[PDB]
Amino acid sequence: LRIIWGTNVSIQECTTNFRNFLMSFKYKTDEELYYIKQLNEMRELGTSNLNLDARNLLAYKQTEDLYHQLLNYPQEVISIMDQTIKDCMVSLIVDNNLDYDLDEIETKFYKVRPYNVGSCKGMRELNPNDIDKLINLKGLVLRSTPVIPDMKVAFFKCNVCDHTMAVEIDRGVIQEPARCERIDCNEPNSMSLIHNRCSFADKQVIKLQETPDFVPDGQTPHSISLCVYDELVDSCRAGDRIEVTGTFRSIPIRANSRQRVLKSLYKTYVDVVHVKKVSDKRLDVDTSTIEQELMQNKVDHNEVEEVRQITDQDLAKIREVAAREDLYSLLARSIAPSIYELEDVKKGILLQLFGGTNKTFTKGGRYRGDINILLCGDPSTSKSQILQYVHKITPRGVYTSGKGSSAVGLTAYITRDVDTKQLVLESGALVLSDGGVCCIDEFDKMSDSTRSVLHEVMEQQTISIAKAGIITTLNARSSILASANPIGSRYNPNLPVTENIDLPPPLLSRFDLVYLVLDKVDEKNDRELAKHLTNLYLEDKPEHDVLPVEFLTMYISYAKEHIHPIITEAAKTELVRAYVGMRKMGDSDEKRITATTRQLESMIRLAEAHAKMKLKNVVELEDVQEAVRLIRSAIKDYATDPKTGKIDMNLVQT
Amino acid sequence: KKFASFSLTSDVEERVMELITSGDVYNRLAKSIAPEIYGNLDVKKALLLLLVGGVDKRVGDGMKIRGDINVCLMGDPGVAKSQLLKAICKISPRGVYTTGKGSSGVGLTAAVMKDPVTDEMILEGGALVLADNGICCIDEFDKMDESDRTAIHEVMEQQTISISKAGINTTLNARTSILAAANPLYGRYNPRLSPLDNINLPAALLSRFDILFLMLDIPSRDDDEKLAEHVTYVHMHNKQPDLDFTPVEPSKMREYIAYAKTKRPVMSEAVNDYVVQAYIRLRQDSKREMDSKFSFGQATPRTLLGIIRLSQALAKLRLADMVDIDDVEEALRLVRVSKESLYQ
Ligand SMILES: Nc1ncnc2c1ncn2[C@@H]1O[C@H](COP(=O)(O)OP(=O)(O)O)[C@@H](O)[C@H]1O
Ligand SMILES: Nc1ncnc2c1ncn2[C@@H]1O[C@H](COP(=O)(O)OP(=O)(O)O)[C@@H](O)[C@H]1O
Ligand SMILES: [Mg+2]
Ligand SMILES: [Mg+2]
Ligand SMILES: [Zn+2]
Repeated sequence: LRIIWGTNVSIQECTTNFRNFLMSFKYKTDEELYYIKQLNEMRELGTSNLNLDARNLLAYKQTEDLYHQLLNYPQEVISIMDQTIKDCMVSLIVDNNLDYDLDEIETKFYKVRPYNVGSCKGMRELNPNDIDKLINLKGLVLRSTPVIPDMKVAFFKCNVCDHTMAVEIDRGVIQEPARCERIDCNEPNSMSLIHNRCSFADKQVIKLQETPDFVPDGQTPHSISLCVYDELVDSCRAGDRIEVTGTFRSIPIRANSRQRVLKSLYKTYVDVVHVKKVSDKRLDVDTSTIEQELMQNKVDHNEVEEVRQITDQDLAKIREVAAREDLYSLLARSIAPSIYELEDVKKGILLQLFGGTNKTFTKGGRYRGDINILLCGDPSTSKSQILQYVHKITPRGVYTSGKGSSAVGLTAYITRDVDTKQLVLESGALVLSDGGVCCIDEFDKMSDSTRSVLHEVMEQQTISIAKAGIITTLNARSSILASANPIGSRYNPNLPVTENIDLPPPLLSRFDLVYLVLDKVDEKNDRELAKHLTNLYLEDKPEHDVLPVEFLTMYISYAKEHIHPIITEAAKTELVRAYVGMRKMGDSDEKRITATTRQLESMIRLAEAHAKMKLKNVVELEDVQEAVRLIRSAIKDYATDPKTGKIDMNLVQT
Repeated sequence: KKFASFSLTSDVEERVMELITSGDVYNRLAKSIAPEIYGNLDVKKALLLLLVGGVDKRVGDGMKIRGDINVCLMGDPGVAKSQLLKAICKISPRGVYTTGKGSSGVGLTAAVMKDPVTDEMILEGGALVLADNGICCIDEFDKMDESDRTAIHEVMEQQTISISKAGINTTLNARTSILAAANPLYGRYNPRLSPLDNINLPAALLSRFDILFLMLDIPSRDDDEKLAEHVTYVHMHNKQPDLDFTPVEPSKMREYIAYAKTKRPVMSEAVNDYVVQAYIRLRQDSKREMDSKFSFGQATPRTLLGIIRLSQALAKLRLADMVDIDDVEEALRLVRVSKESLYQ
């Protein structure tokens, strides 16, 4: 009936349609009223924000137009939606006469957060006509400014009679009174602004490294600015992978701080309304690293969830899958189905993903269960696909190369902000990966200067800085997954291991597992691999007893969250016995990787990981035995001569 | 014209249909690449296949397999490698040409600078980013620095460049093909030394090429006559000497390649059986040669992937929806031709 100038929105039609959709819609559990229960749970718990999947609107017939209205005119539609939600809430509470205490709901505020806007084409592909629309983005957080106070109400005082006023901001402008509003006092221009008596809101700016799905020819990465307000501040940390929904904005900027002249070319940014921090293609963040942030989220009444929710049926399925007697082989085979065999490599990858148990001593002291692995072997094997897959499955991590890095580029640096024109501190690769896995390729090309900084990271999971202006110690709780190629052309089995890898022998002892990926010619294995690889081109799309990636991630995340194994004396005896065996066995030098205490630590970590898998809380003899077997098999001591340190190509099994 | 902007229409369709009707598309296109250079036919076929490319496959779970073909030429001085490099760079719509130490550091990859127009920071792409979805030609491949070699290594590996330095932590897109040229370590090739001792590059880097050609200069009173006749005729006039063959101009070649790039042939079962048998036989044979220290590199799964890519490229050039045995025949034929210079 009565539309709004500039738009086509009618308030009455929109509110009626939204109410009807709220009161009649089911997910077609799929036959029950979907949103009635969500509102009921909201009021039982007292939450104030409703997350609206905009895709749910395209299902109902009425709201096939409200979808486009929301995508085109978010400003009016969101306010209409909030008011309609409050009205529906009062109707629900009163129409059934539950409890006469309804003042709180009638006084508080509500809000709606769209979170499934359609697929976009990237920030840089937008045009001027797309300003003030609803869009979504993917990217990586880099920096965040401190909280900015943003005034909403100004407090004036009269300098002759103490009369005090209050003025509310109006589209970003304050109207200062030109005369005291008293009859006794009417002095003109006598009102002064007391800043400390004003009311301020919360504001912050985030720097985002966008990761669009489609990339044109010759396009390099860039950065974007995001504005978050009120309860969403401090909800993102550098290194987080996020999905964001917001409005596309523009604004002119002043040329200098003295004049009030503006520039014709505008500056673009995004106003955020919802942030998604979870996915079904990767593991959930390690909660042992965000202990205080969850508490702060609870204190701040922000409804962003860090970990995915679990249904009862999902937990039941998890238990049944964990109850079978082929669990280890099945889980290993699930990892990277497009990679053939490599049973022990995949077992090591799975154990690294699970991780060991973190001890935290009262009165100070920290042990961590991060597991480090080095991959050495013939150049043409599939040891970089592994790094790619592990990078894409993990929640945090950076994929670096040894020769294309630097000591400063991995730790921290200072840069001048192009907007504020001041100097700020940024993070390096190893701190951006805290709580995740850092993949290093061609580890043997890294300079000694560059390699120097890995010692502290792998020996205390921290880094120290002594630079101009900054002196502090940082957390580096990240796992290392490296790879190396042999000296020359191929791994020569007529020489010791230390004559094939271009690293100091002492360095090779700090890893938990070392793999020798050898390539042997056997017609059966060649036939198998060739058939496996040629089956992938039978049809234009992939179709390859394997669990789906979503269930695998859910299972591993649940196991990491909810199981914490502990070692027993039966395991202690075997641990000490095996360590003494390794130390004694092999006892004319630099022929083999000498055993050290790091090996005992590695056995502890691997046994804890094996116990943590399969939902056990106690480490036992089988766990330690499997850990020792895996450590021995990775370096394949079975085919090695204890005296000369050579390898027999006939005793090695594909 | 860019390939992505392709579109069928009466005008383009008539020219294309004429080209197919004339028959012998493969050799006719192959012989038109740098027609002022005598001989060098199989290298030209490999270059044409590098122009066309293979098929990119999305395997699922985020895994990725390239479809671009990398070719390396390495031979004695005065064999016209640079002419072929430059001609290929000129034919390609997004081609770039580089030579050794003239381009280094941020000349490759990208650097950080400030935009004059806008007040924001940006990255300017180097040689490897300017030729994205094109051909990157590298001359004097053996005289480069280690950092450039590592960058090329990664680009051939996974079509990306990772940088972690002061003020930059990002990953670039490098969907480009590599065409390199190199020289033996002592000038001319020395048949008294192992093949891996005649070159300065690591063996793995050489193994990372689909096709690796050896071009030696063995004097012969017969072929020298033909080469001299060709060159001196080319200098007397401005054209090539053959009259029974007409070369196709670059625009028509570009049009036909753009049309061919829209196809995506698929693997049947008999072709797969043939491929597995050939792979087994070749892999078994190569080990004995490499034990005698007479092989640039032992066969590995990358050889099988290169064979598959070349078969796909030939199928695409034929304008067919399926692959046949003859395509795999030609792929193996070329991969065998790659090394006659080492058996004379
Ligand atoms: N076991 C395997 N399973 C699947 N593909 C393989 C396997 N072994 C080799 N390949 C193929 O060979 C290539 C190996 O190269 P790549 O893994 O990049 O080398 P590296 O990782 O050793 O640097 C891949 O393209 C892959 O398709
Ligand atoms: N097969 C050939 N046909 C015609 N000209 C040739 C041939 N081989 C060499 N040349 C001539 O000799 C010169 C070789 O120089 P260049 O192109 O740099 O090759 P290279 O770098 O291999 O020496 C060129 O100018 C070219 O004209
Ligand atoms: Mg690789
Ligand atoms: Mg030259
Ligand atoms: Zn007053």
